[PDB]
Amino acid sequence: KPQLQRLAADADVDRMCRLLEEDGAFILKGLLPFDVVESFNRELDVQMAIPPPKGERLLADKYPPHFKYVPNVATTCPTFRNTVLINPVIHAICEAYFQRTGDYWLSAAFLREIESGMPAQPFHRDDATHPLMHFQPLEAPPVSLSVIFPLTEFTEENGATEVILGSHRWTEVGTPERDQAVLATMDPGDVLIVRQRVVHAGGGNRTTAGKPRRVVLAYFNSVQLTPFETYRTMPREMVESMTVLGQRMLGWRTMKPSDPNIVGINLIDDKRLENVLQLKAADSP
Amino acid sequence: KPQLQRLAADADVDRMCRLLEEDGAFILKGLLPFDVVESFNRELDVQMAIPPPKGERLLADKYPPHFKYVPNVATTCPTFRNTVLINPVIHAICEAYFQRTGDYWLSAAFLREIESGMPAQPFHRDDATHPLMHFQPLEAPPVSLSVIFPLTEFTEENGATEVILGSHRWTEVGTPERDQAVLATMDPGDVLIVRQRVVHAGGGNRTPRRVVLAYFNSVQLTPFETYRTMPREMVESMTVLGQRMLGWRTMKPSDPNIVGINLIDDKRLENVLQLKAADSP
Ligand SMILES: [Fe+2]
Ligand SMILES: [Fe+2]
Repeated sequence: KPQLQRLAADADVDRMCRLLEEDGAFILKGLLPFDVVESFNRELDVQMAIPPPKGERLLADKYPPHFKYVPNVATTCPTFRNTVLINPVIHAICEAYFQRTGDYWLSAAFLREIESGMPAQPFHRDDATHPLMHFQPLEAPPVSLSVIFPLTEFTEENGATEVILGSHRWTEVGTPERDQAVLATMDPGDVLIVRQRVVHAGGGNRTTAGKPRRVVLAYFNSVQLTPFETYRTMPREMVESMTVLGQRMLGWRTMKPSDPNIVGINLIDDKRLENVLQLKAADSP
Repeated sequence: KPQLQRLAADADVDRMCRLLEEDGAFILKGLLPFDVVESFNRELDVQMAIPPPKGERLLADKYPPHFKYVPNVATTCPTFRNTVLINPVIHAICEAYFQRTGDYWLSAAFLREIESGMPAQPFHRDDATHPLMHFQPLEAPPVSLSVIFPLTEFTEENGATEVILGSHRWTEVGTPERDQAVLATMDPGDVLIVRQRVVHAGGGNRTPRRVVLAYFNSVQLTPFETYRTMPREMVESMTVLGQRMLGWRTMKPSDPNIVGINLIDDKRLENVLQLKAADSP
């Protein structure tokens, strides 16, 4: 039974892109160093500790009271914003993956903790946030990529992600059996990369009175697709402390879908947003 | 040869929907009163009279200079911002048209002025700005509507929009003959509504001709023009509907998106901003 391929972080990017086309997913081993993972985890500890907001919680109010979720970690976790978000290997993968569609940016990056006693999810595709994706044919340029960061170990017992290899080629999800999937068992520092249309399920957490399984999910989408999370209320000084790449990911610059769009997107006064704003960056004059 | 159907501005919206389904386009007669057209034209004149810019012009630099252009007219034309953008008939059409797709907003609205002596555009579908639309099948919920506001007369001579009726059902555009199209001859204040996938062409101007093109898209699609640099006092002078159109509020794609889009801190954008509107504090 074929398993998810595990590649070294410094492996060939064309190999990675071909695995996405064939299997639909793969794992990078030891992409993030321990100190970066540990730093990010402390920042996420802090956000987990903040008690539930008083009024409306748009996503959280739609799920049961046990739902553990922290949105838009880019705005509250410097290690994500300044280091993880701009990881060169992730962007090498994105550049290759999105060659046909053009520029991409961050639609969302958020935290989940899955506590002991949670059942596995049903098999599904991530095509709900932008429902138009449901009607995109297989042969169309991909518009979404999932980048999944385990922040605790992912094990068979605690709900390692279940992925059905090659299932992006299926017409529909159908009703597959659990033994058709393989597990994304991983350690902190690893990353799981999942192609659009791949059938998968969150593994829940079958441990008894154990610690929660922690994960950060980042969705990189074609700039044609509206970000779920809008980073437009971030302080200007915080945004100007990021690199150009980081700013581009968070929607603060004009971007370019592929031809036949020959102009761009996210612009105003027929000029680039960053020029209208006179936006500085950490790595630009 | 069947022509574009002309409806009264107070016609039933279900009749308008049937025409978009069958023909792919129709014309509303006298939607905007003379005084609205006049004030909008006066505002556009002011922008056209201001000296040209010292730097790159992203869209304008892609066309020959007989193509005249005022971008994102909502930022400079109060009549568009306060009256045209929130027209109840246009929004009745949009609400019906996008019932399978969810919320919609303004991707772009800009002036095109075509000087005399220009030939017509090639036939095309409006699927270039968001190329993913090219791969969306006919059966999918529509994600874009083209709304065309003539600000001068559209005649057979001066480049009335050329529209091929029923062409949304075509698998591909190819290279059509001009005689397949019919003309959207119109007076200022009329509006031409064109469904996604309908093959059409700008008529150029073979005598300037003035038109404002507005593209209302599913909120799933990133606006071409971003209105995020609008002064807060300008934003708060608009109605809630206007603010929603210009990207200043959280919006709702169709279920299975049960949450929304364009939000932060799991809250509505307008709540995080504490945004007032003309018709809601
Ligand atoms: Fe999922
Ligand atoms: Fe067009």
